Amino acid sequence: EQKIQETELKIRSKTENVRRLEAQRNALNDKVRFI
Amino acid sequence: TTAAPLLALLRENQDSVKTYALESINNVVDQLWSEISNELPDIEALYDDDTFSDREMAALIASKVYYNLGEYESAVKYALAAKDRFDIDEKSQFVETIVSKSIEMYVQEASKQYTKDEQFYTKDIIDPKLTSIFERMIEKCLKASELKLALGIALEGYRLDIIESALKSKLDQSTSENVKIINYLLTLAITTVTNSKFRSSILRKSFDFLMNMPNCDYLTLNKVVVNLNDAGLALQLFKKLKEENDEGLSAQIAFDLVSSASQQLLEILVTELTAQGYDPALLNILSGLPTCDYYNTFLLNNKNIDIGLLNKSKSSLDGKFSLFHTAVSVANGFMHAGTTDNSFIKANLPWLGKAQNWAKFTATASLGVIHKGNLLEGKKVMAPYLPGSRASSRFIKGGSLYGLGLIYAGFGRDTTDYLKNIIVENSGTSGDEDVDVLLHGASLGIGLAAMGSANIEVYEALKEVLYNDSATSGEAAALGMGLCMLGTGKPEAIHDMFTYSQETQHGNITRGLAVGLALINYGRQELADDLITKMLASDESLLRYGGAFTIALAYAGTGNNSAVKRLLHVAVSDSNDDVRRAAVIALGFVLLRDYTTVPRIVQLLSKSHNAHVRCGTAFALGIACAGKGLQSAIDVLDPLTKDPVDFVRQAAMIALSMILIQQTEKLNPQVADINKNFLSVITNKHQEGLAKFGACVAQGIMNAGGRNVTIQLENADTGTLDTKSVVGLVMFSQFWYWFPLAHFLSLSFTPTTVIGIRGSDQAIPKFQMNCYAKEDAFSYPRMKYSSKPYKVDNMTRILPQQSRYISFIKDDRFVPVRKFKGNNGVVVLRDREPKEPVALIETVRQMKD
Amino acid sequence: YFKLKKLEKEYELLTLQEDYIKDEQRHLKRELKRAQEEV
Repeated sequence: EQKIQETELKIRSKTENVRRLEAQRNALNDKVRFI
Repeated sequence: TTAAPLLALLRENQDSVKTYALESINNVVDQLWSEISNELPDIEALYDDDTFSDREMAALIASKVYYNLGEYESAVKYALAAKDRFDIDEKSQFVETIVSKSIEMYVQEASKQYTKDEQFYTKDIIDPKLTSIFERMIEKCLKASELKLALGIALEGYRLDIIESALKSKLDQSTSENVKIINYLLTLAITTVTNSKFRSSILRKSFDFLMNMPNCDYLTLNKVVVNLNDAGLALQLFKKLKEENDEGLSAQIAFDLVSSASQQLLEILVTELTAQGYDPALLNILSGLPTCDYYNTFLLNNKNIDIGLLNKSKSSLDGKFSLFHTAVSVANGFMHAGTTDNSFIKANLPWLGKAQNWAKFTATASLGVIHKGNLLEGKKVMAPYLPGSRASSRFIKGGSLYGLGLIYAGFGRDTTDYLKNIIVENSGTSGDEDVDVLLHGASLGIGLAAMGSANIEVYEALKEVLYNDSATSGEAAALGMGLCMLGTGKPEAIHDMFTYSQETQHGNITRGLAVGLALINYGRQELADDLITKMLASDESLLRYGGAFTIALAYAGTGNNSAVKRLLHVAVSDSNDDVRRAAVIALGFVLLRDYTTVPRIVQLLSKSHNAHVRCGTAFALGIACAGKGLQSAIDVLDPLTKDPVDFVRQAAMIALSMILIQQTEKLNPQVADINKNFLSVITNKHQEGLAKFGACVAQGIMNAGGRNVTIQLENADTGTLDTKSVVGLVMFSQFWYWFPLAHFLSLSFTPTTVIGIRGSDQAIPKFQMNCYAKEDAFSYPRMKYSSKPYKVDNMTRILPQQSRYISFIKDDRFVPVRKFKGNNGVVVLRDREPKEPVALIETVRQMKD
Repeated sequence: YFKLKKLEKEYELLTLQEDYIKDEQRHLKRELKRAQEEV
């Protein structure tokens, strides 16, 4: 059962990479509301 | 002890001394490996030496070096080099990683060589070093009585020997163990196995185990026939019903197969079944007669339209052309759907006369949604407007032939010969505009009647209409041919209809051809990529519109990341708002399986500078979330309700109407804000025109079928993608571009009822359950698990979601089987003591037969 | 057994959002072109 758990740990690591999308989306919405 | 001097002494003579030298090394292989690694090349060089007989013990040393070095691929090779010292049963972190690494590399080669040969697991096509550990790991899991890792890896390994051989030894035949085993094999392999041929054999091999029918699960065998679409397995189910005689078990199989099967499989269940013998009680069941009878009668018993709130909506104004009259007519036709109530057309004179010429189509086609399900008097409703009786005009006459298409769809073999004769009369030419209107409703009616069945006569009759380049019926001919080509279809018709789109450039034609080219490819997945590439490479706006729906229908069901990358790049790079709207709507059809991630994607697309992008994501959110959970999608559609754009608020109200069905009475707290906006937006003149026009249908969808019917798409009852439900939702995407298509939505409305009927014929009795249920059916628009019984759980309306806690009382003449099977269309529970009074009440279903 | 099914279901979000953050940068470049027209 460790093969699924160790593979799932990568999803938690890539979860913090999703956080980079919120920084770009909020910066993009500031340009959309400006125009 | 120290392996450093011993490894350098392996270049001398007396190989018998080398045997004793390797004995003391095996202790430090996990310790000094970081040091002696300088002598590692001398270990590998001896393996290829023919005079070196110690390679059995030497393979264990090198297996623990390269592994700790960080190379997982090398640890598999040196471990299986000897095929002796390696012990898979030994429990350690060294062996378990090598096993998991060999399986990971085995799945990559299994998804490739499977195309050339399916027997590769019995042959040398794969190097046995991959299959050596893979075979020993499965045998170790079988001895540990663990079916989670054994069956899960078997689906990834693409080996038919594991599931077939191991299941025979694990048979516990209660007899509920073999049902869950296949359920674990069916659920996982869909999201795991990427080849439709491998999962086709898994369902086929599992049929031979349950073929004896020892009171096993028929729903498991029914999903095999529906997915494979095999005529032999469908007939084989009734072959066993002749040996073992059960009236309850044979019935539930018949009601289930008729709904999920296409038109091609119904011929095997009727025509082919008659030649080999059948059951006189089960013959009419497979013909779809009781299916339509249940939907019409269950809605008539409990029916609340609440016309008080509707009177204030349709009395606001007589202007705004038909957009106001179409909104109230299409919405009201949903409330009476299946109940056969003409009170909107009959009892109210003025609202019919205020309509325009083409507006009379909605008033006439509204009865098609209302009377849908009537196979007897459905023609008498349109009788005055049928050809030969003339009509008030020729614009309204065309809607009568379309009203027969909504009611008789799939049953319209009788009307198929009747509707095509009108097309031939008008196939020559047209001198007036209303002449094509009569041909428009005729081509759409025959397309629905022949929907699901391939007919060369309908394809050739509508092909001559396309040659005339009609600006009205041109789309009707394309939509009619696409419904006959559903499924695999005709490969020749793919390039022929695609050529006519490039030769003839027309808005109402090419757009209909683009949708027609999407319908001809259904479930083909990569087989339709040839047509998708031609649409993406072309810069035409209409060809890019149909490209998304072509991806939507073929890639629906099981999700695919390849279809996501296609729909994402088109909705961004392309500047066409209509194409961006089609790309975001097409994404919902692929996501129908997982409704939890649908709102998260919409939230990313909820903020944009384009209105059509936000309008497309609005309705696409309600497609998958209609009959599913995750009520938080309402808050996603809240900012779209405040959008000053007119058509965005229209699609937002419709999307809210789909999710909020049966969500009232302390289920969803947002039901109070949506009920106020019904009368508020219509009466207020400060809102948008299309905003109040969409709020009419929004109030009509929640009240459709008298608060009863719900939108069910990709559920556990059907087992696969509903053909009639997915096509109707595509037509709604086109509203004010040509003329509202919302009449096609009636295919997705089904009532929610729980009743046992009998074990032989139609009954519809009246009894009581008294099990835990939420309060829904007794909560109608006005002017925690407590194990507490409800008022009446029999029939009524309630909700399919929270009904899972409803049990079945055994104190009556019936008996529970599935412990709330929860299938509203099939119903017909088991009767342990027939020929006893059920307090039966004969319904009006005889009028629908 | 839900750990095996939900494992591959999470990669669909990582697949879309990987190319979706790149589309926001392409949109940001289009907003800069529109910003030059505003001046």
